[PDB]
Amino acid sequence: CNTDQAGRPKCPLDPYFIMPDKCKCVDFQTLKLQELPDAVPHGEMPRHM
Amino acid sequence: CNTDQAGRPKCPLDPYFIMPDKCKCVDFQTLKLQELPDAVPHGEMPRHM
Amino acid sequence: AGTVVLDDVELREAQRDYLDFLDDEEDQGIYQSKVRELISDNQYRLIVNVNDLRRKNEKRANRLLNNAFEELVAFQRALKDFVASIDATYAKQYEEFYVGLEGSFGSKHVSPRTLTSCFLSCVVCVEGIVTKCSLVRPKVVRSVHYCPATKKTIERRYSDLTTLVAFPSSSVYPTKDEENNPLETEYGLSVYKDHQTITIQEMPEKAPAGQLPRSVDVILDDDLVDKAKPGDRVQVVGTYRCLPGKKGGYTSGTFRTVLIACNVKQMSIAKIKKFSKTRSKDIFDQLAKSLAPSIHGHDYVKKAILCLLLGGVERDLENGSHIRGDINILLIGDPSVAKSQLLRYVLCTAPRAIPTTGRGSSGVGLTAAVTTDQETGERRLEAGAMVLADRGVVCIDEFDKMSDMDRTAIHEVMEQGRVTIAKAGIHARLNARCSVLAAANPVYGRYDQYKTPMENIGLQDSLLSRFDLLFIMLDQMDPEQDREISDHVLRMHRYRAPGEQDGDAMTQIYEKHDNLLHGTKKKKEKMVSAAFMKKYIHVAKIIKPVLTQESATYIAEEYSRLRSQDSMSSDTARTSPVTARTLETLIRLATAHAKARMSKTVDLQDAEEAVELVQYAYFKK
Amino acid sequence: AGTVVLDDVELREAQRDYLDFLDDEEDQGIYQSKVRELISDNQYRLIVNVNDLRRKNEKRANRLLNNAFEELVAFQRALKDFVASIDATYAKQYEEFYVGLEGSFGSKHVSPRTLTSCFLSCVVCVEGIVTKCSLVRPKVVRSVHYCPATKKTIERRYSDLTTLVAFPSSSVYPTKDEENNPLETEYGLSVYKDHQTITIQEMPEKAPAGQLPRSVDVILDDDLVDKAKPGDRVQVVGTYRCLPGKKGGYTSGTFRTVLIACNVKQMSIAKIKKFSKTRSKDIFDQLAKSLAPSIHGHDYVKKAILCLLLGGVERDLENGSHIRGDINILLIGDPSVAKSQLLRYVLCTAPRAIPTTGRGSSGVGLTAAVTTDQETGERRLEAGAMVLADRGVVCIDEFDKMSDMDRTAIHEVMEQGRVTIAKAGIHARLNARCSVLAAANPVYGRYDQYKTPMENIGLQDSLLSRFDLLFIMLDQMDPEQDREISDHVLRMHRYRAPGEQDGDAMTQIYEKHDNLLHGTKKKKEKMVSAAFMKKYIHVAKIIKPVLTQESATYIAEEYSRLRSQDSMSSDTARTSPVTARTLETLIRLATAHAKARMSKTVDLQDAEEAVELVQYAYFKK
DNA sequence: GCATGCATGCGCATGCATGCATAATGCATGCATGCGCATGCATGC
DNA sequence: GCATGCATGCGCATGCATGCATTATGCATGCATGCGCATGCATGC
Ligand SMILES: Nc1ncnc2c1ncn2[C@@H]1O[C@H](COP(=O)(O)OP(=O)(O)O)[C@@H](O)[C@H]1O
Ligand SMILES: Nc1ncnc2c1ncn2[C@@H]1O[C@H](COP(=O)(O)OP(=O)(O)O)[C@@H](O)[C@H]1O
Ligand SMILES: [Mg+2]
Ligand SMILES: [Mg+2]
Repeated sequence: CNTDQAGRPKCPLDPYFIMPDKCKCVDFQTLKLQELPDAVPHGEMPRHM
Repeated sequence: CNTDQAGRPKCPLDPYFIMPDKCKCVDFQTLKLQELPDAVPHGEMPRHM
Repeated sequence: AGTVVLDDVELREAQRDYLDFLDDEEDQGIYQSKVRELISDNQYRLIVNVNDLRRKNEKRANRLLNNAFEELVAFQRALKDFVASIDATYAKQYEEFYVGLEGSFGSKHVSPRTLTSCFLSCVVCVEGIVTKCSLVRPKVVRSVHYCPATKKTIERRYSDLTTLVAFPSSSVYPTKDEENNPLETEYGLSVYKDHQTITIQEMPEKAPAGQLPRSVDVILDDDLVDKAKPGDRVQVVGTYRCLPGKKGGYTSGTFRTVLIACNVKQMSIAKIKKFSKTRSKDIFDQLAKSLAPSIHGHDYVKKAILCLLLGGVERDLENGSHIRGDINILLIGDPSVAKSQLLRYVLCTAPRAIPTTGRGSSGVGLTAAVTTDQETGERRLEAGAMVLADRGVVCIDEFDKMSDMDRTAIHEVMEQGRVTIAKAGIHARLNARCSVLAAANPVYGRYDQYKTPMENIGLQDSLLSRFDLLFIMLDQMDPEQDREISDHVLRMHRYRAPGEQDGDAMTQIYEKHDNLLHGTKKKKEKMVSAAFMKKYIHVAKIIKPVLTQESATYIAEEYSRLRSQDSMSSDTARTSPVTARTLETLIRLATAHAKARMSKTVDLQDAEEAVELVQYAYFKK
Repeated sequence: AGTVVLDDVELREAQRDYLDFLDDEEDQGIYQSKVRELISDNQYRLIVNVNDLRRKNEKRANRLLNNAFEELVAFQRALKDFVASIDATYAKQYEEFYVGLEGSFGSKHVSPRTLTSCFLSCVVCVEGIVTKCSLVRPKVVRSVHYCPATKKTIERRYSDLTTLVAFPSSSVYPTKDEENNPLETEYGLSVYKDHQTITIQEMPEKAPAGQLPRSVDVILDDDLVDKAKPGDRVQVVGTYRCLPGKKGGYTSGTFRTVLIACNVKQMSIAKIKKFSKTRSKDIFDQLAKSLAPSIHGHDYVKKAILCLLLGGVERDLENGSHIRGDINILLIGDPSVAKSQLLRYVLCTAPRAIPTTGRGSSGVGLTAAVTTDQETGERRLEAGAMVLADRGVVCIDEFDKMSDMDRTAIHEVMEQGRVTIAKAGIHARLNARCSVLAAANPVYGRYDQYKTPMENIGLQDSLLSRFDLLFIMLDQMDPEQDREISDHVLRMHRYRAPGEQDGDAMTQIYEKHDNLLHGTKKKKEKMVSAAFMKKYIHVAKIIKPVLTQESATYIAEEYSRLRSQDSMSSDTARTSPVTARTLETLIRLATAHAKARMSKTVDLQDAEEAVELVQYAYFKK
């Protein structure tokens, strides 16, 4: 805890909590992509990303 | 802190404070004692306790 | 914490604005009577139209839609103030009251697929179906303890979701005294509130074809615990918030989003008395005639459908015996006689109507099933189509294609109206009182005139006895009848909705006369409006008639006459056998006709109409 | 913290007991008028006799003496309740009121040497002297802040010694808003209370000879800030508690014990009117005669001592000029003429009396001194004997042994009544208005009759002019006078206190007649009781007489007559020179006599008495 | 009616995000008091 | 009056009880889903 406190007693260890109602949020998505069948080498399993 | 707390969050490190109004007290004194002048060896400084 | 706030312009002004909003003294507002109704009914929440608020105060509506929590707190404070004002005694029972929301939200009307982070911390509306529900669980709010060693009682207050973020100092259950004397919990004096969690999915009818569905999770508080069930179509209005994860050092930065419900909705006198008392017989006459202008002729089928809509009377006795009161009909006809149109119209008009074709649903999906819950290992019951349609209508198109086992299963519903279910570990008797419509094609594609109806129908006598009525429809190619049919069809085709420009792409008791939908000749008569028809049908269904002594002997003598005429009917064949169920059918149709005209007792005319229907349906040339 | 208490038998019963204790309706109690006086005087604490409580309710007194804090809390709650009951408006000003204690504590009456851990957490009484004091400092109780960015004001409450143990969560000063907007402290709206610390030592008179002293530390709260000063003898009643050390891991197990004060004490009409109005001259006649039965004869010295007790009148003018009003006397006599007995009696009777012999106190310890405080580096003033005795009496035995410089220092006090002090960094004028008694032996051991008094006294004319009166006492060995002296001395010796068995080891205006202390002949007259004498002396000292025109010319003419008779007095020598101070002395003695008999103006008889005194004292055969 | 197909159904393994448990030592500061110094006061002769 | 004694007084060093400052990593648990198995239902011929 980064507060100047002289004479006062001090904060304990690991005193921080995340406030959810005071945060900025954005959309998030994950996709799975496969190699084109037109370009997959003969006799080889397709790769993913 | 020796309390069983499951589901509850836990106490921080070094959480204990001494309660002064709930203690038993007794009298205390310190004394200084010197060797008897009747038995101090000749030419020697007296010892203390 | 000794920190307090002395002044806050925004909160005080918002509270004042809501105080002026809910006054209803110099205005035509109704909320005062709403509050009085709430006091009368011991309920503790209010529903307020959003559009009304926007009309009265647009800025407050904008702020409430954009910012939810603080404005909702101000609403609740204002409710507490006015409940105290009107009756301070009642406000003592409950800690704080709550606010519901209603009206057209407009842009915020959002599908489960289109909910995004842009709507976070705002009030949103969502339409979906319910898929998962959980058991009701209590939650502690105020705890009370007693110390036998020192004869002292203490109380602790809990507030977890009242504040946005909670700390380890709170939510601690006390067990020991200041001098380590044990404390005894006293569950009677504590306070608990119920809690439930449900899941909502986007309806398959609305989701894009071929794509996986998306769902939202909802928390139901103490009041709204029992308002939802799985497999139900609902609309939920509430806040959309983030979920605080428990304490940790390293965070990935992804929250969980949960919708906290505030409103849950299941989507759905003088005139009646005068009309009934004046018309009597003309009531059912016009109702049969004005059943569906889109369908031509077939007065008997319209009468039978009306009898289904009104129905019989359920009766119970001392010994626990049950007597059926529902009616059942089967229609068989040539193609293009508009059987499916009739089924669709009954689906639209009836309150609880479910369509289930022949092979669309199997025997398991019709009645019910038992499934072993993997989460707990217990056995649970899942209701089928017929159990959901309690005191309702099930429509079965292409009834002939249904398998034998499904019909044997339907026997239990058709005879007694109950379903018995059993598997080792659980057994139950579920209620399934229902009425059935069915349409089946003839076996030869087209109905053969020369052959007797038994060969054409191809159904056993037991199943035929299960049904109350059988009807046969034919497409006779009379030139004048064809002319009438063509006139009617093309009149309906050329019609256009009023108020719509030509060439564009895409309540009074009696309906206003129309030049095309009715015709010039029909000016001497009128048709009944749909809304009044539904209201009258509901009122008639409520009414409970009684059978008279005059008609009982008459009906019994006619039943004996029919069972003797069994030998007299030599020129024509019989569609259905005459069993003991025929007498109950007679009484049921008599009571349905007595329901049609609001009265107190069953008369002879209803018996005569029932007997005419029976004579027409049971024999054919 | 949401923890609350619902029932507590002991606390509720104790509060009820105090409620019944402070009712005073069916009893002769006075506390109601005490509360009304407190409301009138705007004070906010009460003092209650412990013996009274024990008489009314012994169990409550026992519990209060054995357990202090909880019982004191109950007292304060009961005071709040009754102050609200009598006048709820006044109780709004102050948060909580306080209780003082008074009466004979008995066993708990404890010296600073005999305070032990056995009396911890109890209420104790202690008698001591004050040695160290600290500056008054404010302490925050309620804090108020304002945010210019958001135009919102907040308030925080502090409670440190209200609770036994404090935690780091409290006692935190807020400086930033929830969104880091700076806050501006507003000192006007906050609440502060004063705080002081003092130290008390066991009095050297009570401590065992040759042993080091022991001391206690006391904390003075907001009300009792200015009630104590260094060098003062006080009695303190209060709680004896331990001091909580600040947080740490390893503790030695030794607490600090501090006494928290609750009460601090500085240890110390018709009859008067009738007696004065009836007696007039007989007032001072009897007061002079009944000054001290233990001392035989010497009417003039008794009159002079009475004049000191009554004193003159202090006067001030427009230009800021000051005129002295005190009297000063010097007695010179042979050994065993009871000068020291007179000094001791004046010490006992006078309210503010301090004895300071010749070489017992030096010039620095008489007036004042300046010391550099090592703690701060500033300069502080320490008052001497004469500054402490403001408007009081200083007795100087063996006045002849005093050094010259001390007498030059005493000049400033004797002339103007003020002390001027200066050292680089500080300078002050302290008030030292005072009266002096002095007794000095003759230079030759015994007063020589033939030599003039100037040779015997051996003092300069300036110092003699500083004194108002000079008296010479002799031991004449007349057989009848010796017989009278022996009679008086042996009568006093044989006397025994009534109520004490013989052989054992060790208010009416007029005193009851005694066979031995007064004698058979003195039955026709009586002596005045000491208590009434003190009351009358105080009342007379209050009264402010005025000089009349009749006596001013008379006194001036007699002063001129004396200064001319300076040539006429050929048969006798003069003890003291006649200067301008003699006229002021005449007026002062006249005003003192006018004080003796309660009136409004100075008359001729007082002037005549003053002149008789002057004539007797100023010349001798 | 008997022979066959088969959509439903159940129990135990691993993989992966969140969540849970642990836990004295060294260095700094103010109070008490010795030791050298110069001023100044008081006391003799 | 001048020569001497001396109780008071002040500033900077050390010794000793209290008091102050510091501070991520490793291991465990429940949710999702594959793989082998036996029962049972439904569908032909
Ligand atoms: N009596 C009638 N009145 C109006 N339209 C009719 C009538 N009979 C048949 N039709 C028309 O013929 C079509 C029959 O279709 P449908 O109801 O599916 O026949 P079915 O149910 O016998 O297969 C309908 O679109 C309807 O418009
Ligand atoms: N006038 C008197 N009356 C009574 N007692 C006297 C008188 N004069 C002297 N004494 C006695 O003589 C003693 C004188 O002692 P003290 O007062 O010390 O004398 P001084 O003060 O003169 O030295 C006292 O104890 C007192 O009892
Ligand atoms: Mg059809
Ligand atoms: Mg004496």
